[PDB]
Amino acid sequence: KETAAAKFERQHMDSSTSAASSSNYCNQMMKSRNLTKDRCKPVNTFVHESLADVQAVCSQKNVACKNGQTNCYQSYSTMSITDCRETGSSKYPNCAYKTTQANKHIIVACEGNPYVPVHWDASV
Repeated sequence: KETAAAKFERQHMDSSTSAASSSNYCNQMMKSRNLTKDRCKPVNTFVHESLADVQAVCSQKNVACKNGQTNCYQSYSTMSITDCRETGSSKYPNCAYKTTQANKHIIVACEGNPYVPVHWDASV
């Protein structure tokens, strides 16, 4: 089984690009990160910053998680991100996503030792 930290990395990290430069970015990334294997993940956000920068968020601003937990942290600075969301023309196995690039503060839940991101809460 995948560790929580490893799953977060696979689902949300894309430091190889500064930003989504194409409307097909999500279709490509959702497939390659294996998020459309047995069903199309409805929603998923990728962050375009170094892994170190994202991990560093765990020692930044502590804010409440949407679920009420208190182990969430909000990035001090905005980060380049790309939100991927299924379009009305999406139907497994032919998943289809809308690609929305933006620069926003990230909010993640952190846990463990080392204390790292294990869940994507939201972006602002």
